[PDB]
Amino acid sequence: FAKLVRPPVQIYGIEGRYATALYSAASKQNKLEQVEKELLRVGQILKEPKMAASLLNPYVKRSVKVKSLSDMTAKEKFSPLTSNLINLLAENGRLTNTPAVISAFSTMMSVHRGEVPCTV
Repeated sequence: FAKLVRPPVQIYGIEGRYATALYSAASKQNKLEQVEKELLRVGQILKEPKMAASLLNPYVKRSVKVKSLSDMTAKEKFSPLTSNLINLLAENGRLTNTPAVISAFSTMMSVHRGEVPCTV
């Protein structure tokens, strides 16, 4: 028993658009490095057992836990193109399957290089 198939998960659209709808502004600047490298942090933070008890703790609050995030946003890598996606990632509670959103960034971060007036 307990067979299960466990369908694949990594890319979809709505979740992938989150990064593309945040880095979209980042691209205009070229912070893909500060938003793609940062996004990688959110992935390791979820793998952290101790983090799971903080990134998903209903004991904190709706606007309280967001403050503690800054500590992981100003001492991890975030701050610029991730000092907004951080609150958004922990605004509704999408810090469970967020690692999938970061992956899309790697594919969306490569489409920005071609989507530019290549005259030089």
